[PDB]
Amino acid sequence: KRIAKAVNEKSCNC
Amino acid sequence: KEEHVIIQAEFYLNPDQSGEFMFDFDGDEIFHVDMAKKETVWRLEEFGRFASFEAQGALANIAVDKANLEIMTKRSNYTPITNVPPEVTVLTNSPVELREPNVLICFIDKFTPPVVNVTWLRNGKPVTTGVSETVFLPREDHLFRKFHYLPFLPSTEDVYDCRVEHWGLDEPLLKHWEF
Amino acid sequence: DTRPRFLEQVKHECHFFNGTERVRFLDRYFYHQEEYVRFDSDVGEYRAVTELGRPDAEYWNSQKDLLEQKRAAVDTYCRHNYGVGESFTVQRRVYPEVTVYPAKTQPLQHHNLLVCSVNGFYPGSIEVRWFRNGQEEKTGVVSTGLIQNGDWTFQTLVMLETVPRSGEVYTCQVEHPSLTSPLTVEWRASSAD
Repeated sequence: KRIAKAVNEKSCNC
Repeated sequence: KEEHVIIQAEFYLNPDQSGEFMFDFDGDEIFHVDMAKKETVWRLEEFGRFASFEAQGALANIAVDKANLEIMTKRSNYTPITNVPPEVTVLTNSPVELREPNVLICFIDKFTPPVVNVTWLRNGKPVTTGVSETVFLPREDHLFRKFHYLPFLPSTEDVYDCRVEHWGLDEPLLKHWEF
Repeated sequence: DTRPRFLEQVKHECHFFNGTERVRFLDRYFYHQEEYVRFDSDVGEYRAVTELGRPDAEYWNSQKDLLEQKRAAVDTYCRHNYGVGESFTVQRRVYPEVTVYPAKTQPLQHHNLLVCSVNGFYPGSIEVRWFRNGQEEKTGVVSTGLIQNGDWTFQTLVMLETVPRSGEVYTCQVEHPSLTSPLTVEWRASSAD
């Protein structure tokens, strides 16, 4: 079966 | 108390432009992605029997890690990492018996950043053939650990050392083994 | 090359209690070793861990679809991946190789260290006990602790300080999840007289 990847959130350019 | 923990651990490091994408189960590596080859690399061959991972997905994540690093570096006013030097231990895989094949393990622990040079030495000479190593393994204190391996045939004639270089050290660190 | 370095880490963690009855998901972001922002499924939104993360917690929490995805992670990610990996991780059981030997060749009636070397086992949970003529020894027992080999096996060496005498039998006993029946290894003092 396929292992699921967690996504990374993108920081505010601030 | 928890029974198990699975961690998808990643890093990106400047100015080296080095990154890592791996999964850990209770402190052992399930796999990492070789991002040069875009390949899932299982820690034990047997793990890929049934499970799969789309290696391309790691590259997307590492790109976000890079972009985030750029932002955090600015937010911190270019506060750089403090070097934390490793603790090194040399172990054998099994009790040593003369002329019974065994494996020397060099365990490099509690260090950061994840850049290290590790060299096995036999009678002071670098050993290039038959050696293997792990990627950087995450710790719960957000330092790293790593293993290097050297299969060997025990003798009374040979001595071994693991030589470790790291920015946190004042000189190369040598850990010795002999029969 | 001693240029300053800058490190970003992310750890997406799944913590499992009583099989998968309770799961906690953490989405954790780090600058060097410093965690700056975290989603904890027990909280249900991002929170700044340090001031470096304040801009991100606010920004991500304002994205409804983003939060909904994180809140479903306990199932879409954690329980899913537990199921994928269970047979070769959770259910991995590797039986220990046990070797008993004196640390040095010494005559009887003098101090020695008896070594119980327990190698190649998985998982890490183990109990190693020493007995002298059937009586459990508690004092004078020193160990390496649990050593990870990095290859999904562990080892430990458990040493007993003793003054062995002719006719004594020392026994190392191991309790471990891989066992289907007891594991004991004896050393007879009369075998090394």
